[PDB]
Amino acid sequence: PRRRVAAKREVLADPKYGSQILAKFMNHVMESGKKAVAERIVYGALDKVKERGKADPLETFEKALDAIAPLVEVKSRRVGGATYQVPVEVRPSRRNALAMRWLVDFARKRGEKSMALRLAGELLDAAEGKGAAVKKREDVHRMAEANKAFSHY
Amino acid sequence: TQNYGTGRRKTATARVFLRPGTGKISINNRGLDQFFGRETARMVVRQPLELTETVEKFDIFVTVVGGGVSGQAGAIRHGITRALIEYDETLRSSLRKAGYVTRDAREVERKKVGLRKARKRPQYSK
Amino acid sequence: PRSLKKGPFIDLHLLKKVEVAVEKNDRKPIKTWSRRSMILPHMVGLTIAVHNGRQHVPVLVNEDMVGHKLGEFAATRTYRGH
Amino acid sequence: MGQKVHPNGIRLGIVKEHTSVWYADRKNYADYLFADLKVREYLQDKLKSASVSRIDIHRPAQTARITIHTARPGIVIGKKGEDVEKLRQDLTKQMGVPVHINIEEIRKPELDAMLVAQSVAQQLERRVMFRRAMKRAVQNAMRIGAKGIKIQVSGRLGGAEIARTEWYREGRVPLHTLRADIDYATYEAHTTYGVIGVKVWIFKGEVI
Amino acid sequence: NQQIRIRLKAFDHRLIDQSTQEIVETAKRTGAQVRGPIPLPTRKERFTVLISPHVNKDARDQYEIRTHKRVLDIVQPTDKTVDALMKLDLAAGVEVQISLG
Amino acid sequence: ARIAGVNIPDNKHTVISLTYIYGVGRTTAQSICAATGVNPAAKIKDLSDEQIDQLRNEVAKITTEGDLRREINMNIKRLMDLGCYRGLRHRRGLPVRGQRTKTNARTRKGPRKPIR
Amino acid sequence: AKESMKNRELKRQLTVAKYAKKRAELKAIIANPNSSAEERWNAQVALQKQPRDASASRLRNRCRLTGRPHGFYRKFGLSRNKLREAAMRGDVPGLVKASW
RNA sequence: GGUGGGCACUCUAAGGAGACUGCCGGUGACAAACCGGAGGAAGGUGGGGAUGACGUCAAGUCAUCAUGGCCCUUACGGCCAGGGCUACACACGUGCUACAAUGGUCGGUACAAAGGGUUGCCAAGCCGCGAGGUGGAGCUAAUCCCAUAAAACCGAUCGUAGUCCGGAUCGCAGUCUGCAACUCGACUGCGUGAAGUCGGAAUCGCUAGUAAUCGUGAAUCAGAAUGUCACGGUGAAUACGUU
Repeated sequence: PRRRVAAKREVLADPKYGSQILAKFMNHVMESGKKAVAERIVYGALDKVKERGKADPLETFEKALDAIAPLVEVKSRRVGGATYQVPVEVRPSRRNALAMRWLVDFARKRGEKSMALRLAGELLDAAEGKGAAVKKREDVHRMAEANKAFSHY
Repeated sequence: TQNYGTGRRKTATARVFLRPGTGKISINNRGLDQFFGRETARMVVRQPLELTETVEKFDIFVTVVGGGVSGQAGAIRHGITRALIEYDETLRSSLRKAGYVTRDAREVERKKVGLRKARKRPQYSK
Repeated sequence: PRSLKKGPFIDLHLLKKVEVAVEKNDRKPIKTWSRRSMILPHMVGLTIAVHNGRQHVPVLVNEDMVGHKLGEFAATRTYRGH
Repeated sequence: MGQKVHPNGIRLGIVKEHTSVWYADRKNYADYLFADLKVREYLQDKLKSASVSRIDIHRPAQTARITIHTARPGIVIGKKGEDVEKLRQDLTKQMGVPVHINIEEIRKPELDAMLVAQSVAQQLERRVMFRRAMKRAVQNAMRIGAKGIKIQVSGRLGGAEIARTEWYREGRVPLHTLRADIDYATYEAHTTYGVIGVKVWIFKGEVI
Repeated sequence: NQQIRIRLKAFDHRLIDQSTQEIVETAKRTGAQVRGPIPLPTRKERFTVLISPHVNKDARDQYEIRTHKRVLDIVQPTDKTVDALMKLDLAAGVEVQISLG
Repeated sequence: ARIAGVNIPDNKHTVISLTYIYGVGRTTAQSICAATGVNPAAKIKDLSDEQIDQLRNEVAKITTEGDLRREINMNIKRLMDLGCYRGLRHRRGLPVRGQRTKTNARTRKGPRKPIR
Repeated sequence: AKESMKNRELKRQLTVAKYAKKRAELKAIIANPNSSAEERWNAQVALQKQPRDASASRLRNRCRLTGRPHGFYRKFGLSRNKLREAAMRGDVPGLVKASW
């Protein structure tokens, strides 16, 4: 058991778009602390999104994450000597973070040339709601709505 | 005349001089665009003069030594922040609310005996 | 390996033994512990018994094997298999 | 057993000063240190009869001053300073560099850890009960003015087969406060049934 | 002679500090002024030693020796000041270096 | 296209394609291309025939392909009939240059056998 | 301890110093490019009648009291165990354990 | 900063000041204290370290050392040459390098800390593709050398292939140390190019300058680190919560 309040880390806004929402997306796509390398990916990705349709690469990011962020999720829970996967709502602080999770993870496993156009490829592919990250969202939503029997916390 | 400030982030120290001028910068006799190839730190030097409206008010002379890429960026960033607090007195509250007067005390930890690095202890088998 | 500027290294007691042997043509085995001496071009035809830790293994000198070490032709460890 | 670091070492820069106070750079550093520990071994080797506790060795430029603390200076010094001249002759040839011998009188032998360890170990060599040796030692320090003393002895006590560790402590023995001055010393007693180790802590007060 | 320089090294900073001040005190009152005691960076040599006689690699003690250095330059050394300083009889644990006269 | 009897890749740079030849490394391909004048960074399709022949000449003066494999096998053979230590390791397939041979040693022996 | 190794090491120590200045200058001829063949051969011959104890590579640098050959430090010339007991007592000057 | 020059600044190393729930609001037996705020570089023992209570495992160390008893006295003591401690049908533990384009290669171009150096550090210059050789400045060192930080950034190329990924392995020819690189060193160049395309059950480390990644120095040391110790660069995720 713990008594700690953990820690409240703050993220500074991105320098090219003035949106802290991209800052945690940058914070998510990180590998080995290479800040400069990864930010070259998103801006190149956002240029690809902007160059292919749309009007602003920042607003389709907003459109992308809601289609990825689930509204409910189960967790392993033991009450009566057995595991009951009680579906629980996802808090606003976690839904966007896990939205940033599933965009990079499934785009990393795509077959496109480089991540620069691979996260970009998923960005519009997820904004319209027909991508694998969108697919992963609904099966989690499929995991719930079937275990609805267990609703005690 | 000139206004001086000293800033340190990890191991670097910056000496900034806020003499009156138009808008120019000078870090180790080189400009902001040429010294620092990453545009993120280019805000880091200039966020302090954007929150307080002084973007075009001085030709700031800066020298730095030690640290690294971001380490110098924070050290120079802490550099000007004290200088406006030296240049005037009403910007202390505005800069403090943004967390700029505070010196970042975070540094690299001491490597540990029996430890590969900070807190990672070697893999063990039962 | 050994530097060329330093020249190749052979023990002089062996060098005495080889020089005596060639001028004598004894053809008898040369019993030595100096496995580290380089192989001269000019004991071809002589046989040398090189120590391997317990015994002196007789080795016959050819031209293809000139330039090696005397210990390369005297195995010091016995496996025989598992 | 490895819980406690040496009480004097933990305070070697706070309240305790090094026995050897000198400077050397690389190789004279190696030779000088070997000279100190050997003659320190030698100094205790000759005057075990004398009550020798601390051997300070001060080395100014190309000269060495040996400072010996004794609780009975009448033995190290001879007839009108005759014996002491004899000792200064075999250090000044063992060390090389000339040696000047300074002798000080230890006012309270019972307040010094070395002699208390010396007294207990020497008594234990005479097969006196280990219990009585320690009780006498601790009250002697307590009555004279010590504010805390702990004495520990281990190893085949009383001729027993199984060794044990029995310790008596009176007053306050912090051993954790760096500012507090602690006097600590160890002696190994070589009885007929093995080696008997003696540990003595003497607390003299807070250093403010 | 001309800008006498001395070099002071000690394992204890307190020993070197008192040594500098007495050199300053013997420098003043004799018609000469001191540039000041220049703090030279401290050199410490580190040694990692294992404290167990057998095995137990993780049990170690970290040791240090502190090398403190000062420059303490002397300007306009008077003739009655130059011969009042080399005959100093002090600094058992400190070594005094005489340079530039 | 065909150099020293081996078809090098056609859709790759000259300095990289030449490496396919048994006996030509990155430096040798760089050395060959510098001695002939053919630029490293052009694909094989857009080099003229006379420059293919010129590149063919440079490789031929270098021991390559079969003769290099021919050359290597005596050097191994000359050892194992010699009976020395290095030859003996060559006839059993163990560390030749004094490798550990205790734990891994599996570039040589191939795979691990079940029965211990 | 094992004083016989202590006797061996001191015997080696006396031999290296005895042939130090001969072995050094003979090695100089070998390493000097100006000294050509038929005289470098004389030089490389001159090393090998030396007792073979004159090589500085044959020293183990044991402890000064106990002669332990593993836990040695050249700065103090002492074994690691004798290091800590000497450092603990304040015998070695200025060594105070570290914290930072 | 190289020359005068200055004692401003960094920095250096000695004293101090500063953080003490000190003040305010709320809660709390009015008490301890808790929850926030102001100020402040630092706010709640600010961070890290040293520090390991009485005791437990007849835990380990007779091979650091000392030590009771026992054991040998032409040997269970000593010297020397060679060999072995490095073998190798396998298994286990701990690390390094990889499976790649958040990358390889080429070129340009920056930003550290720390340590070592007179039985030593081996500068400039010259020679060699290279490891290295010659050369000998300066330095008992904030002075000179080790000493070029690397990731990062900017352009070109490679275009998803067992490949311009990988560099284990073998062959040739060398450099350095050392009396002597066979057994049994490191490094270099030219060749070759293995398994490996993300890894089962199971299992481990990590809460902030942390994990992850990238270099650097030291000890031991004639020569011999992927191990140990130490330093800095870029730099996170997550903690709903105690079943």
